[PDB]
Amino acid sequence: AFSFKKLLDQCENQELEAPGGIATPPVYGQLLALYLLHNDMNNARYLWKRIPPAIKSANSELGGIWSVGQRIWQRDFPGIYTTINAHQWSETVQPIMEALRDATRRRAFALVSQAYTSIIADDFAAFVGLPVEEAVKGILEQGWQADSTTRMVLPRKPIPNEQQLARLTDYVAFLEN
Amino acid sequence: SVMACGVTGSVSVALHPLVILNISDHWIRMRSQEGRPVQVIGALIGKQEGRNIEVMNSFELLSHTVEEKIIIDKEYYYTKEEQFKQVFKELEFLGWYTTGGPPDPSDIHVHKQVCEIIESPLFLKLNPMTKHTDLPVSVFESVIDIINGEATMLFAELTYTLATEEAERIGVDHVARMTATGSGENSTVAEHLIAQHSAIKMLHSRVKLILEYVKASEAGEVPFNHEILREAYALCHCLPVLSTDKFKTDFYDQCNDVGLMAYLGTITKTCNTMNQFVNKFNVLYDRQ
Amino acid sequence: LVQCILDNTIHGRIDQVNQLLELDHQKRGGARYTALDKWTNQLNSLNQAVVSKLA
Amino acid sequence: TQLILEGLISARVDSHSKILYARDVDQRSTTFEKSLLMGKEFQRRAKAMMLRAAVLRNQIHVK
Amino acid sequence: SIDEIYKYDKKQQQEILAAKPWTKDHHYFKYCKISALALLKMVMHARSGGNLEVMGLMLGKVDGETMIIMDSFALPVEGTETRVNAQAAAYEYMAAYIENAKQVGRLENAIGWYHSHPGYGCWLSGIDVSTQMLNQQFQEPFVAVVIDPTRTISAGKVNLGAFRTYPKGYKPPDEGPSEYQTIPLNKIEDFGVHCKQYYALEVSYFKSSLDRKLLELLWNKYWVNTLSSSSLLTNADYTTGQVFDLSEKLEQSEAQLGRGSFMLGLETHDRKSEDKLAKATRDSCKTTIEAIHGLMSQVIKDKLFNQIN
Amino acid sequence: PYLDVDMMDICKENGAYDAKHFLCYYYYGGMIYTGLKNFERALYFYEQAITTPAMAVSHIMLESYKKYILVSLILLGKVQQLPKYTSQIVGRFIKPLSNAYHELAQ
Amino acid sequence: IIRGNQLQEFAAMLMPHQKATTADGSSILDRAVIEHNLLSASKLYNNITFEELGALLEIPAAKAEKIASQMITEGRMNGFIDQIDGIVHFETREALPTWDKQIQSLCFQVNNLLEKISQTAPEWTAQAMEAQMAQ
Amino acid sequence: PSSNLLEQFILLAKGTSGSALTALISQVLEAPGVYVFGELLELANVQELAEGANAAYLQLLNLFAYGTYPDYIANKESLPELSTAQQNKLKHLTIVSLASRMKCIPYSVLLKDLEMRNLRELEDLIIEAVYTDIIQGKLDQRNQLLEVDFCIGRDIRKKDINNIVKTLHEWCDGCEAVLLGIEQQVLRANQYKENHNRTQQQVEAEVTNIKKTL
Amino acid sequence: MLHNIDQEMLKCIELDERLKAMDQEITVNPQFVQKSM
Ligand SMILES: [Zn+2]
Repeated sequence: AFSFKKLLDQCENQELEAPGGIATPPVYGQLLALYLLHNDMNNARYLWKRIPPAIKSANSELGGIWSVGQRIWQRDFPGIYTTINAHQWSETVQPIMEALRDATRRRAFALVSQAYTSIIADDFAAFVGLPVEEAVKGILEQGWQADSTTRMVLPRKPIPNEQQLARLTDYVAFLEN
Repeated sequence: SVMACGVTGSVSVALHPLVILNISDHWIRMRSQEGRPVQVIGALIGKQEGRNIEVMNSFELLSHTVEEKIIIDKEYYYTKEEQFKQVFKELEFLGWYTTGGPPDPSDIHVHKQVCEIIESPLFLKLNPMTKHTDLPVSVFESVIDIINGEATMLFAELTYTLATEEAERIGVDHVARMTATGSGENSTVAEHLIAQHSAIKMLHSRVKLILEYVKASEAGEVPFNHEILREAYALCHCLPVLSTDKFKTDFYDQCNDVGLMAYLGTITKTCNTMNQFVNKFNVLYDRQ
Repeated sequence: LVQCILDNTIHGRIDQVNQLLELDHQKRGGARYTALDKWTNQLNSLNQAVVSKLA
Repeated sequence: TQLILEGLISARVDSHSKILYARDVDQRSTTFEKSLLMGKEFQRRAKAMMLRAAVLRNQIHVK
Repeated sequence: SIDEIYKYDKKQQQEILAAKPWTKDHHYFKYCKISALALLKMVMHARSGGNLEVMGLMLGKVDGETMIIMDSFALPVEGTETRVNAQAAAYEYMAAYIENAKQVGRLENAIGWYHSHPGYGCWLSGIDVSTQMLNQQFQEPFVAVVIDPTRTISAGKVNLGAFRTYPKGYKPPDEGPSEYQTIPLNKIEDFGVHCKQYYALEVSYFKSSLDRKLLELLWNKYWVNTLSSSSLLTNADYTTGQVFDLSEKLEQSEAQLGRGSFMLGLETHDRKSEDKLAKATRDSCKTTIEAIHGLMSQVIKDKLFNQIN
Repeated sequence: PYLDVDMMDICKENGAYDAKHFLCYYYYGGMIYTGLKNFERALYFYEQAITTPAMAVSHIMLESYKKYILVSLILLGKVQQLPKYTSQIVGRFIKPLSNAYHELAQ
Repeated sequence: IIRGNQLQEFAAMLMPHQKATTADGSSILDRAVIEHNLLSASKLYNNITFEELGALLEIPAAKAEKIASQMITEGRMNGFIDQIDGIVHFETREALPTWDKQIQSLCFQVNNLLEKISQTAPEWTAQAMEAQMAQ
Repeated sequence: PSSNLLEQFILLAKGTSGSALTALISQVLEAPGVYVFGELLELANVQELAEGANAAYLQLLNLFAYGTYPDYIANKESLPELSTAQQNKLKHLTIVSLASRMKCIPYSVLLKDLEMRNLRELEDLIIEAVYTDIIQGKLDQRNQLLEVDFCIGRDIRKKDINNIVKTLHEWCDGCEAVLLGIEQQVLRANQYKENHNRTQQQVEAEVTNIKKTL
Repeated sequence: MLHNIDQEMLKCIELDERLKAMDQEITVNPQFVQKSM
């Protein structure tokens, strides 16, 4: 995460300092995939609109990443997972693509835990993009409740003294003057 | 040596904050008038009931230095006594006060004159140049001891208390609250923090005494003072006052409430500065 | 019970589903925060109006 | 629902079991929320008035 | 220099008394500085036996627009003023005290009079207005100080109101503090009738040596126990009353400001309305800093005792 | 970064600072904030742009007013009333002009 | 807390039965015993259930709740009764009064200890004076 | 009168011992009032018993001084059989240790650490302990918690002294840290006052310079 | 929430300091001084 943020900052700086005004295709791909990782859909869409069509035509991987981003925008998790695992990502894109996969998994897990008191097993499996039974065992080891008769899943929803004293002193000093 | 050894207090002395304030005012004004902290001399008045002496008020006496001796204007003292008779009669003369450190061979003569005036005078000395946290006020009585075959008057320290009323308590508490406030605002939290600093120091000194006693008991002393060290250990086990979710709930509840009140106070101060800025700006360039 | 609550004699309310009478204990004894909040908003809006008019 | 929209009923409609629950909100939670909103608005208006002094001290206007 | 104010310059006082700058301006004297000694003595006299109506003289000096009170003392009152005024054997006592002080050191002369108002507020009644007007005739300057012993318990603190009268016929140009005080039904009538015939001075206490002495003594003997809960301010009658009073003061300020926008060229309104805004803000700030100090002592002690180790 | 900071000192540009630049800056900043889904700051910038005292009509000003209407509809669900701190002929001529956005708001 | 064994001697003493002219109100002896038992419960028990309170008082839960309500009505026992859960909340001193008294008791016990060492061991006081003078 | 009886037993132990000393220990453990046994442990005759053949009574006394009820239950064979008073006193000591360690005692801990099968018996023992001025506190039956405001301490002769010294040192270090923190804040307040003062004479100097200019 | 309140504080304190700085700058203006003198 922290390394990904540093890489995103470096790529943004490189884009801002591009000599000919056009960054290398690896930099653009890293920028787009890292924007997808942080769920920053607006920035990813604007960057895709900024990219000239020449790069898109010469690099179908960029088009695949944009299709994955569009799937993320529509939030169709089964389609998102299918599209991510369908296109081969280069050595500079595969690890960050898997990080995006993990982030999507965690996001869907949290959304199901929060919004869904009860959810169908098939619906949960589609949301997590994983088969039903091992998802059931994974949520059972997660301390959740599952009903086998109705195939319903019941998720379980889950300043130091020095800083204070400095704030208290700033209370008096502001009011002292 | 003008101090008696092995002599215990025979009477109980009660002192009021008014006497301390009068002594302080006399010392401060005499310092301001004549440079160095010139020694002051005054008199003590109040009510005496048998062996219970209550010093409620104090006033000043005129003194002159002749032949390197302080001569109290006892005629002035009697004139002012009759003057006080016109305002308060229940108050009777009890003794005299002065400022300084340990008794000097000049206060003995003054106390001799005051004992020549009345039956049993009280001697009080205040130390305005003290450095410890204790009260620099001591009350001494007149005792006659046979030193080298000659009767020499000595001073015996009295274990005096400090008595006050509800009225004086409230008034002095108000004056303390005023001293919290500064000129515009000279020092407001400084006195507050020193006030808690003294309280923590008082408790810190008590902990040192207990810690030293345990260390001595480990080597010598009584191997076990019984109910004391047993209880001392119990108070080290009661030291971590266990807090539950509700207490931290309420503690954070109180902090947020007044913290919001503190935020409101800052906003009120800020808008007044903005209002002053707007008023000055409307005259700087703007018309109407 | 309904008649008593209508007469303001009872500081409580009725849960008919469970055959229940729940009384508001009102043990907080506050309502000072309500006065503080009204004082806060009225004068801050007063300050905003004054600043806008003076500028 | 219409009465709640207009007011003077102070209620919540639990349409699951069809039970009408009265609303009794704590004053402090509402007070803190709107006090924070006031402070944000006060800061925003502080910025705006602060901005206004810029165009007048530096004589900024449409010619 | 903390002790500089204690220096008495007789020639300088004579020069000021010969100059009489107060004759050039009826609002000349604006500040009243009171020694911790004089405050304590006047509050102690005022408290006396519960709620006694008593009075005395104040010794001090003048410095620019500031009146300085250094000391105070009382006068004999046989049979609780059985004669006219609270004086009886007053002249004799006063002169004796003056000469005695001149000898023992005190060279400060009469600067004013103080008296107490047990549980009715700090203000000047018709009698006190006439007294301070006569105190503006003889003894050119003079200031009327009013104390509240029963409000030192009720309000908890209470200020020692310092006042000066306007000469007969003279109108305050615009002076309007709009300060609210709770006055009993049998006293509010007279209060409202003579309230504009005088003005209030700003009372201030130079951080000297007598003041910090008392603060130490109390917090080293009686207030040495800094527990007592931590907030007697929790009882929401004093803060809430100050909060409600602050709300009313600014509400009236807006009502005057709204009506003052139609009148173009009313300078008096501007000064007074801004004066109200300033005074109201300070009252809130002083209340705010008091509560902040309350929690600061709370936090340091509470954090220590509970989870030190 | 540089838009999240309040910049309360306008430069005269030695008298060459035309308030057209002020209007352009506020309109473009509001558009940028709208692009980043920061509707509150976009609405604030649009409101500040509207309140600029101008004696003539400009297309940038009209577009700022229209975007203000759109952002007010998005965020608060209604058109926020223009302050009595006010402006000049700007509002007087815009209100007739931007009638379609007022119909959309209605 | 009062058991049923002190009843006999007091009843014998009263008026070879009960004081005044008998009692027959379940004995005034037992009325006072139950009242003082509920007082002692209010001293310790922050809250109590109906069955456990009845077992403590050796009476049916209905009798216990009725007597508790009667005592609360007369102002002799503070608290309130919830009939759903069967829990009578005798006393709840928020969080500040409980904390203040504990600190005050802690400080008082510190002062009691310090006095005990000074009195029972004057040599410690001499050692304390020597220790404070050395540092 | 517990202290006087304990002192009398101490004086007697300086002389008669052996079988008589075991009888005295049994009387101590059976007589109510003695909540502290550190006075007896330091007597030289206790050490004589330590080198003496008899050790069951000495182990019982050692467990009463340091151990708790579960230790006695585990040592039910090596210790002399207790009476009702001895068992009640040991349970009181265990509750005292629990309260001293942690103030709000859940009922589960009380049932587990004291072999309490019936909660009514637990209530009876708790009220008996409180009424004999051993522990002061309040009971929360709805939450099944035992809030203890104050409790007595235990014996300290051999190994707890180091913990006490460590606890005292931590308290001393904590007090010094707060004292240093208060001093730093006071210095900061003085600096703010100086900065506020420094801003002041600059204004008057700015004012006076213009007055001289005009 | 306490941290957020303290964060708004530091913005207000800095805002007040900037307001005071301008007010001092206003006092430097001769026009205010000419009316004052
Ligand atoms: Zn009067």
